[PDB]
Amino acid sequence: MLGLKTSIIGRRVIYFQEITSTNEFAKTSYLEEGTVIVADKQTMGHGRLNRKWESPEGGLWLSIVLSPKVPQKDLPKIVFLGAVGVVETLKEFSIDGRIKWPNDVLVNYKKIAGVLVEGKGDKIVLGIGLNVNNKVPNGATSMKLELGSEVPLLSVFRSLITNLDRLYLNFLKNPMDILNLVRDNMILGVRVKILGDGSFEGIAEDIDDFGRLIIRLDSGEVKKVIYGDVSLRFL
Amino acid sequence: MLGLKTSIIGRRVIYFQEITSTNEFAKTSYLEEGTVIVADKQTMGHGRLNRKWESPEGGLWLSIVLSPKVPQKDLPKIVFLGAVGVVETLKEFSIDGRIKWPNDVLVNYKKIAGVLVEGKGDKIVLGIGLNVNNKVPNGATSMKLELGSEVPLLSVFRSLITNLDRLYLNFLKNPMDILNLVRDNMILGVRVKILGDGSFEGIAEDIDDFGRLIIRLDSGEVKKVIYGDVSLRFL
Ligand SMILES: O=C(O)CCCC[C@@H]1SC[C@@H]2NC(=O)N[C@@H]21
Ligand SMILES: O=C(O)CCCC[C@@H]1SC[C@@H]2NC(=O)N[C@@H]21
Repeated sequence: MLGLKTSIIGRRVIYFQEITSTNEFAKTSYLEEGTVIVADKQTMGHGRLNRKWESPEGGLWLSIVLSPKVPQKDLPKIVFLGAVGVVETLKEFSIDGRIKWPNDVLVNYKKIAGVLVEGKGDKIVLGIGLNVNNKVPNGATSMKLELGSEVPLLSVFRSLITNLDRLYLNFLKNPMDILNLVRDNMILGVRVKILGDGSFEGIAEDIDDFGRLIIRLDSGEVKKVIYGDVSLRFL
Repeated sequence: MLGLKTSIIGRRVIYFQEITSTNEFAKTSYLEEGTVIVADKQTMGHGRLNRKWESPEGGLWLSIVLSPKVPQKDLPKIVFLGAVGVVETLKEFSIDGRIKWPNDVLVNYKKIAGVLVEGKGDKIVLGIGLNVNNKVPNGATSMKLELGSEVPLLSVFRSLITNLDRLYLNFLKNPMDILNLVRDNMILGVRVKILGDGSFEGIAEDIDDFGRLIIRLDSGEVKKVIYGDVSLRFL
């Protein structure tokens, strides 16, 4: 009934009134590339850094099965596909979404969406949680709160899937193109604190050709942060 | 993100841009009760009389997985649940559909929908094909042709799933109720011909408690037509 016109992402869509986690279902089940798993609510939503993700009714909670298997080097860029897709959709609704390296989208420094990519071999699961009309925790915001009015959840879904399909098809061809899009939509030029094995502060200058965050410490030392067990905090 | 509020039918929905047959997929895949399989188009759609069923873009092509298992002979009643559900949905859109025993819905004697039930395995698959905005064969009709305007396919889907869930939940408790609903919406009191071996003609009087079509031949003989391979023609 949906009439999706995408090439890969959205070939099939599995909808649930309720699910434990779309990412877990997608990782576990035998699914074709491009299949989207979406649920009205998640009872056990998962975030990055082993944090839980509140997923009440009203938000967009989905996961997409991908099997890019490009050069091992240009693979860790899948997270950016999700973040950029969300930013483009937000702009379509006139909301100023900006990317917080490596996987968050903020509006006025408040979290409106998060991306969780999980991969085991050939299969890559791209999870995206976007606050639309749902209530949110402190430190977060939603499309409804930003616009001051309810937004048709299905319209957001259609827009996002369309953007993601386009970004993904181009990523298979030109893997580095996404980096330019991230750079143009990422919060940079401000001081940040990097939390990992210890911590350090500096100016988030840009992302390099591998998607690493480039930080300039006050001493002038340049650090390159790799996506992984590391978090970013704005000062 | 569809936000369905049904109890059983529609707890999960699997959408396909293209599929061979929603009934075939439902039969050969492990799916929980209430799962709805829907596709924009079918490349190998089929009907009751082991015939082909045109399933172009624009129509509503779906299958529902059921596992009622009421006393075992309220089986032909499942087909009736599908037919009545369609009739109720059509009424919501200002269209008067009537049932042609045992699985077709006609509008002014032109076919607008067909129901195909298959109990293969121990699961029962309820398939429904409804002409909405798609081109239709000569002699048939569609919601678009009846209303003179395009009808939002998802609105039809939501309406039908809602009606079917209600009808099914009641069927599980009061299996006999569907019979009077069928009788009140079925084409009766007209002459028909039963094709095939031992063909005969008569007046279609009503359906009995087993869902059999009761025919009064001109001789006064009363025959009971069982639901299955049977082919009926209006005279
Ligand atoms: O910002 C983060 O830390 C990532 C959050 C990712 C949330 C989404 S909701 C859809 C998918 N299913 C999950 O359990 N998590 C992701
Ligand atoms: O009128 C008939 O003889 C029954 C037609 C049933 C058509 C539907 S379309 C959804 C489902 N998938 C199929 O292949 N057939 C049924």
